[PDB]
Amino acid sequence: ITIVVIPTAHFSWTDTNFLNSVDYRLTSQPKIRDRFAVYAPGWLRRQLDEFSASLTASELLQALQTIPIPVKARCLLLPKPKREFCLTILPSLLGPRTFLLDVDADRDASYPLSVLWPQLRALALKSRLLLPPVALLRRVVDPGLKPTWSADSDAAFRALRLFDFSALPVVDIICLLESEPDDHGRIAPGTRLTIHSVPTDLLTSLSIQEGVRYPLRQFVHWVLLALLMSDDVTISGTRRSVKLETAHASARPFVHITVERCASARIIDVRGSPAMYANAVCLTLPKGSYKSTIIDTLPAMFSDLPILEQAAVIDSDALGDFLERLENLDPNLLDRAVASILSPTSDTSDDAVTTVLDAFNALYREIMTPAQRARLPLLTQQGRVLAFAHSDYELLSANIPIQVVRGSIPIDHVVNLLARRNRVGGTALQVLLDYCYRTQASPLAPTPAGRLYKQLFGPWLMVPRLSEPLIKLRLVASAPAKVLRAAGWTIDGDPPLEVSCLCAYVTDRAAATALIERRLDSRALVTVGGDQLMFVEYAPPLPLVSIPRTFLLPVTYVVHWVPPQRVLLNGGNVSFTSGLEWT
Amino acid sequence: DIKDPIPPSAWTGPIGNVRYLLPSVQGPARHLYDTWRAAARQIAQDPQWHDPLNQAIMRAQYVTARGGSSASLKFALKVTGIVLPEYDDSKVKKSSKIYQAAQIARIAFMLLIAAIHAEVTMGIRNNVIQQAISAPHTLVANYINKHMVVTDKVIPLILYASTPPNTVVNVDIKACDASITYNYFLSVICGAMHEGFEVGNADAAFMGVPSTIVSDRRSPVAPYSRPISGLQTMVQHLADLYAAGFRYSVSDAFSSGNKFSFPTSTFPSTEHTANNSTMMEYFLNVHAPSHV
Amino acid sequence: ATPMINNAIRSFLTAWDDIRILSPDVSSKSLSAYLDSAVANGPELIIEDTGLCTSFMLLDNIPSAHLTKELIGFTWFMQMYQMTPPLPEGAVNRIVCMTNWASLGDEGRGLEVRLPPPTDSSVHAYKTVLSRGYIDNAQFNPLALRSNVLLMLLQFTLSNLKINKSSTFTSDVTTITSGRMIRAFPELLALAYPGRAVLPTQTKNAQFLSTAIADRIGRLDRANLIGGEVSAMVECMELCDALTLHIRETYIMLLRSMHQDPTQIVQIVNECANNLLNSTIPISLRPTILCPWFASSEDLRLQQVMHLVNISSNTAAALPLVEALSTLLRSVTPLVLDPTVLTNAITTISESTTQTISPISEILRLLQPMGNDYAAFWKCIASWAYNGLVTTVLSEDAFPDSSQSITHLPSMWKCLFLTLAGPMTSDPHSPVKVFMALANLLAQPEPIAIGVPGMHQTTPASQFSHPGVWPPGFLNPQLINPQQAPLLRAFAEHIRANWPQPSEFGYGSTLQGSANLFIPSNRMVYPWPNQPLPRLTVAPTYDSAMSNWISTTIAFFIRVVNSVNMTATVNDLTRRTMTGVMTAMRQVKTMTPFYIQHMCPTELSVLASVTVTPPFQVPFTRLVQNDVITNVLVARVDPAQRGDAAVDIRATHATFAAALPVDPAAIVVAMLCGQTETNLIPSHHYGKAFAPLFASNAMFTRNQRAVITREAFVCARSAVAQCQDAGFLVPRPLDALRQFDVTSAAAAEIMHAVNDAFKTAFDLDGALLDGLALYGDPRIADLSAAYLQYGGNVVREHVPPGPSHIHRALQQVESTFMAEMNLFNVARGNLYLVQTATNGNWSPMAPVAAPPFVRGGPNVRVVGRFGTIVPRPNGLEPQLIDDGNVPRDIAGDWVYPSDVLQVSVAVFRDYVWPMVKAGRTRVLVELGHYVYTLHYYDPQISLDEAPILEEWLSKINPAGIPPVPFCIPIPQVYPCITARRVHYAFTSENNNDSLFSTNAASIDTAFGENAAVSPLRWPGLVDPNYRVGTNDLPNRITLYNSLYRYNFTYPTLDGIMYVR
Repeated sequence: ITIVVIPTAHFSWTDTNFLNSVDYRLTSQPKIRDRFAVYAPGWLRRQLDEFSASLTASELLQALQTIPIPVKARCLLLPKPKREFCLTILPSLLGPRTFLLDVDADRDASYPLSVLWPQLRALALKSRLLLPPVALLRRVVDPGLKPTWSADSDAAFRALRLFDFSALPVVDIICLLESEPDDHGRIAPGTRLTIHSVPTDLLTSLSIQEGVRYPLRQFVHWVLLALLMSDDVTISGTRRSVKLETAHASARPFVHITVERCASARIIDVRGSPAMYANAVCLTLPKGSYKSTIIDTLPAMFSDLPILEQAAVIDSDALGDFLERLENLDPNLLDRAVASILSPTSDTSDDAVTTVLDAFNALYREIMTPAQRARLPLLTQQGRVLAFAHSDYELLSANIPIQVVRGSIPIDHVVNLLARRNRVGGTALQVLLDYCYRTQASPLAPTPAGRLYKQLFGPWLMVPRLSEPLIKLRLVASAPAKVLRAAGWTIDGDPPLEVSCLCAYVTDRAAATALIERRLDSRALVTVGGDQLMFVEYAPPLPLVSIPRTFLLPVTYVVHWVPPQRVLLNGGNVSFTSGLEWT
Repeated sequence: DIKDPIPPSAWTGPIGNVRYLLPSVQGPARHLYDTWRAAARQIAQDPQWHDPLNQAIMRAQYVTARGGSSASLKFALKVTGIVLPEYDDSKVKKSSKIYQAAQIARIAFMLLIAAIHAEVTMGIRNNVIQQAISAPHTLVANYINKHMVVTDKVIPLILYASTPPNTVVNVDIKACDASITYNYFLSVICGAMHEGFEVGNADAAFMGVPSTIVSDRRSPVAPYSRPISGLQTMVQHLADLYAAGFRYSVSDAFSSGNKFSFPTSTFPSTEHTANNSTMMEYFLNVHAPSHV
Repeated sequence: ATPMINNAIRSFLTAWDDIRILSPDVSSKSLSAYLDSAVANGPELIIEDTGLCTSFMLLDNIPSAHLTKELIGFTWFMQMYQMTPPLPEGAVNRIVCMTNWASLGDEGRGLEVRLPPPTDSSVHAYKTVLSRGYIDNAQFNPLALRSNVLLMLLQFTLSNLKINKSSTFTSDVTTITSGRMIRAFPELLALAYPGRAVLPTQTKNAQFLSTAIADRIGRLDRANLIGGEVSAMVECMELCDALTLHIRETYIMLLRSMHQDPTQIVQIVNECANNLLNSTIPISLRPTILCPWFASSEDLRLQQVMHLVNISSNTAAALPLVEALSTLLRSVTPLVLDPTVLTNAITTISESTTQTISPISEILRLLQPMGNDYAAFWKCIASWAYNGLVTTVLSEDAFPDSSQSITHLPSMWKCLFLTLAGPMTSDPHSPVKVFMALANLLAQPEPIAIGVPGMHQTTPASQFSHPGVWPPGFLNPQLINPQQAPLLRAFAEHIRANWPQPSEFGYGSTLQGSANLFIPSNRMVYPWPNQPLPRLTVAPTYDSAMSNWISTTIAFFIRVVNSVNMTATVNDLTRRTMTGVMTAMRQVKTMTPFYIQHMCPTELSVLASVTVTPPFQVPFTRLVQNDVITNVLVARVDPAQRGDAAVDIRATHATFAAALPVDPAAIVVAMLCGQTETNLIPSHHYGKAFAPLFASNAMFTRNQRAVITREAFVCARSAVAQCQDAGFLVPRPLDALRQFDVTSAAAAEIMHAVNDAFKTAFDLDGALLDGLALYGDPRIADLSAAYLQYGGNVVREHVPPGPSHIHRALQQVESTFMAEMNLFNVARGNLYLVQTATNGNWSPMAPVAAPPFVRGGPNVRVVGRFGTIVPRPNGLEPQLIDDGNVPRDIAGDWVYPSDVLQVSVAVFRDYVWPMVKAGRTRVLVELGHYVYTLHYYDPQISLDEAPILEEWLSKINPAGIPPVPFCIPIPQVYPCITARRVHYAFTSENNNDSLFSTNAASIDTAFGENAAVSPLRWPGLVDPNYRVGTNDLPNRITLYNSLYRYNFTYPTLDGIMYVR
């Protein structure tokens, strides 16, 4: 029974077998891997990618659909032509022996045959051949979820506890969260809502089991981590996205969470889809988001090094020179200040918000945009930085060269903002500042913030299950010796001095075999030494895609002299340049 | 500096990247949105840009016959991608000439939806694939500039305007380059063009760019994957390019070691020509009769 | 940041909750008018429900104690026998509405209600509408209980629309039944068959299960046709219920009312394709197919007028539809434009190269090769299926301009090319415009009379766009005298006697139906006459109506160019060339006049049944002054209830204003110069082209969505007009429940719930039923469509909703809701507050004897509209101002209606409430229906209900009230020395219809209430006179009936026929 599959978003096509990417745990046991026969051939993604520039959405499907599964050859110089289960990327006839696989997620836009999905799905719902990914596991295909005969209690259904980089496993766990278990131990029915694309090692390392009513209030960090990296949370069953809350939000506050089943556990590829450069990447999360639980809380729970806190440039670091300065720029306006505040909280907008925003937006242009343009190399030149803004206007008004990934968090930030103790001013001063930091957003779809946390803190979740020690290799630039001494400085023994621009952790001596001493030079590297710190600017910008997979670079890396004892007296100021290699 | 920004509750939910304007918000932003969406829904249903000679004309406008600038290269920016560029068969003389960029990647009509790494280092001056991604932005701006030489369309005029019958106000906009931003102007434009480009056939590829699908989350009770047209696919990459500003790899030879990487929202084509008439059309008809 | 902000912050915190639990949140009208983008994805109709079709979980509420030291053997749990009990055995076993609690079948619908048991709060299923931000967290809104109950039942009757499906009926080899083939599974096997339980000791469960008849279990009579294949339907008895079965049976009746046999489906496909697409069906019995594909035409006319409402009324609507049709039209046509033939027939007219003006050069000049691929011919052909919407106006730039006589040769050819490309445009006033162009071109020699003042003969011809300003000489050529205008009478004679008479042809099938609003069903109109499609080799003919129209305007402009006022100015040699060009133009062997009369109707009648939008046409009318369609207008509001009974239809209806500008010189080239391949069989070339468009059943998606937009327009006309007081002709079984906010703002919040329920239950993602709440008033939402001709004859076409099915499913839920409200935690009757210091048992919900003091009784005085209290001085008790406004004293019996108590709980709680618990006065709380909450308690202990009741008054606002709390003793299994408790709140009518059983495990209830398992809910199990059927549905909800398990197979289009 053939099964057509149109690849899901961030589909891993390289370094992972199709079975690993189209719902892994198909490839867990050998009693369940051998029943599948993948037909996703190598030429077909290169044969059909050249033709989809003109073939029509419908037209391509009709030409493509009629075809046998093991095809024959064709023509002069041999261009190949355009078991129990037969997985295939070719959309077949969708008959009684052909089931369309539905993975409850958006299809990618890199695949050329992904236009065929709204036509194949509508043809599948008029029959019943709309297969969920859990039905690939059991012995008989049923197009439905939790069927009559099979109480899904086999070990393959748990979807947990399972070089080796740039391709993390990912679950879309649906978790029932009951309310207060009051009234003689009987529990109110509560609700269930799925959290899409949670990385599996974030659940495995925190010892989360697939069926145990865990406490929730304490939020706990393991749910707050799984909400942060998690791509989206959607009411279970139907596609409505719902923002959770953490504060004293409403009654019945979801005291207990339990992960129930794991709908679609697959491996996605996060090579360089949000972050593009190996320099610095910022997020434009709103004011009351949860920046403090992935900067330090997630690396506090581990003993390795996902971060380095000298970078990780937080938002309101331009308060480091403002909150009591914006507040001192409106104590004069009375009722349109108080009246104005209500409008941000309420659905509608009034005229009092205009005289508060234009008191802010005339104030932001005078103080912070100088204080952000003066903060240039801390943002993008610290080796590897990570930043945090309130808007993309915050880092584009000052001409700061960083990729500005926008960010939406699946936790409602305003109701977290109103339970903010000990803040400057009141809590209502935050909401005046939050709406002022929201209207300069510039209407760009907010990319889900979990998509970036599943790439920076993504592969570092995979580290405690490697069962192999890590091998540090360093991207290192080399200073000529007399350039230091010709600036008032003194160096020892007059040898070329090497500064490690970026560290990285290969796992099996793979990067070294080919990568070492290969001198990739497309991004040139220029180090500047000043009174106590050195900044590194890559003049051809070092892209994250050129970094081979399984390299694992740590977030927020600061630049260190490879022999810091060689320098004597830290004399002078000066900027040199270098080409760099790995070692 | 904007004294009246669009509020963030005036847009719809996102549809992949760009957002639509709500019908409620009137003002000068609504007339800009309505004059651009109505022109985009005229370009998307047209037989003119499907002729092969009109394609070869449009590829001839991108490699500049006159002008150009010191663009850096492509394969130091295609290490983001997988596509390796052409190299000299024989000793090569031209260095990164706009023409060469065309020469570097001409395998898939001067572009390839395998080349989505057009957003890495733009506008290199102290790109032929960003000029070709900006196809439907100056296709619509050449419909707004329908009514639009000096010897007979200016010299005769200047004279008629100067005669002491008719008094004449001359309107010169200072920094019309640095006023087109994605915070107000360039988001209404890319919002309106992506709305007008639905009256075309939604599976029609344009200029070698296919017809991908999109998230479409503009209704909170039903987000659904929707196949957008070919011209809308350029708008999703224009909105991912206009919002990140324009890179500038300025390395002046006057100052010695001055090498840079500069992002801003200014372009050194005819849109800040095209926005002039429609924004004065709203002045004389709606704004100035409202209060003077 | 003071009190002004602080209240908002606190208010905001409470009114946040709709971002969590409710999938459908009424009226967050961010996107009210939502565009019907041409990507209708279709709904999911076929969901199996392999579990047991029930929706009322028998819930083990308060559990029986595991007492082990003292008094052993009173309780007998089935857990000690390693077995699960079919009936719950706690000390109280409530029945509750928990939808799809035992639905372990395929998939899930979503949008399912689940009432918590009455020990919990259960006021979060009645805050679905009119309760966010008005009310707080722990209250229910009594002024809008009817609107919230009706939406709660609408989620009940939508989450149950599944198809029953049989599992594997294995035999039962164990000794409990011996060979009775039950439906085997893995936990709800002993729980779905209560007659199959091993009964150890005589429990309170077991003395009801011992009366279970032993042949009311398992399958009954499976009706399989083909031996060896899967069965058709199997009748079986198991734990279902009569209410959920009827919703699940009226949905299979819905699917059988949109499925036709394989000899019917094939005919429909052939009719749609005009009999060329070749498909065969195997004449052999397929025993089980269900193809829910074909809606009737009365529902399809509703989907069409819905898709004209939620779309922009202007020019934006016409373009997608026309372009989409145009793309198909150009794609499958045999006709290939090739303008070299027109070029080689013009440029080979020998003119002289000594005149300064070359006539030949001029005609070629205007006719251009601008890159146009002549889609303006196909945007003028495809704009004939939508001439009610878009009308093709001649472009304003392409007229021969004024200040230019007929001597001007570029302004002479523009008058010719306007005439040839006259009737290709579907514009009502085009004929006048074509005539006007020439009459304004020579307005010096030939003066005619323009019928109105305000314009003259030398007016630009583009302004002649109203029907009244047609010149009377053109309406009647006898008024033009040939002594003055010999040339302009001949044009008005030529237009009135050569313009093509409109005709008609059929499209689609008459079995499937058609969404034609104004034309008769499955008929299309056409501005030229038509002939059937030929199967022979075709050649260009000259006896068509188009080639006659071409060869008469050319023969007219020859007479123009050889007139007397033309031969005076132009040289006599160049008019030989101008006569030479035109006479070489009428003789071009063009295929396009054969294409319009023959191939293009069969081209149009196939594409009109494969498009995403069916053709909306209005009747064509050439040349008639009184019957020009000025407006085609569609209404979304019933004007009889708006007061607008007799105003004109241009006011009560919304007019379409679309106008595609087309160019003559891009049409005249395609008109005069199309050709085809020589060996062209037109029937073969369409069957080679229409075969991919009929390849699969995605054509029946527009057909399948029209059932839902029928069945969601009725439930948004029912639920709106059933909430508010006396609307349409909808029955109101929910009418005792109080509804006060009947405003137009509340009616939009109910329709936005019914819209968001159907958008979630079926998962269809277009813009179904969202068009109406555009004017803000959805309580008069009725669809209509009409067109007003200039004579005044307006064809009003009412479109009513079809005979829906979920109309009479929701009318069956609310009919049985009023007898079984206690299963949904609503209660009937009132609420008393007398002091009762009982030592024995207490039962608030089920009161014995007569209630004391019903309203209107002797000495029972009603509190006034304010509830105000006048204090009396110096040692008199403060009186209470009563209904008759004369201050009676508190010590007595009062009727305190809930609206008065909602605005007086600071006067109730201080004055008349201390006279309740002092045993002095006895109030009545006259509230109609309410949610109740049952706080149980250990009876052998001190317990006062006064802190519970004082808590209940503290949460009462002018907004809503919290659910009424009742203290009920836990029924003990032994006689107990009970403390005397002081209770207060007890209801009036017997609201204890949900106590399924009490302390079922025990051997006997010895104190509280021995409300044992009533065999009126179970007569399928424990009754001798029970028959199959006999679902006494309106009166009570059964719990064990004989249902049907269908075993359908849903094939594709390739599973029915063979298409090649």
